[PDB]
Amino acid sequence: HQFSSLRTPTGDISGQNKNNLISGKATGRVGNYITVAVEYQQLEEAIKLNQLE
Amino acid sequence: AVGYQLLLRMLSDYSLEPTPQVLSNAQRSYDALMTDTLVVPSMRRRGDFPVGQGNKYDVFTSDRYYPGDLPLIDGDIPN
Repeated sequence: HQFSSLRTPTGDISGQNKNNLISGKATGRVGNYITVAVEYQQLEEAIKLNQLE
Repeated sequence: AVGYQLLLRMLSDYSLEPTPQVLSNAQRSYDALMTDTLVVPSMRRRGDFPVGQGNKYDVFTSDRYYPGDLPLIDGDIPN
C-alpha cells in the first residue's frame, strides 16, 4: 500500500478527506504441456534400432 | 409596569416633573415584574470532586467523579 499526507497550519483536517485503502493483487497461472513423443514399429526395433539409449 | 415606565421615559417631552406618588407606583410595579421573572442559579459540583463510596460507583460509567462541563471537543477538529 501507499499513502499521501495532508498539510495544515494547525493540524485541523475536518474539511478535507482522508485516505482510502485500495488492495491489489498479482496472479500467476499454469502454462501448457511441454511434450515430446516418438514411436517406431516392432521390426524397426527388431533389426534397425541399435543403441536406442 | 410597562405603562408607568414609558410614562416616566416620555414625561420629559412635555417638560414636566413627575410627582413622588407616580414614582412610588412605578417602582412597585417594576418590582413586581422583576419578581415574576426571577431565577436563582444553583452552583453545581466543580468536576474533580470525588463521589463518596456510599454511592457505589462502577466502571463503564463515569460515576467515580462528579460530571462537570464536558469539553465537547472530540476527533480531529480539536487538534
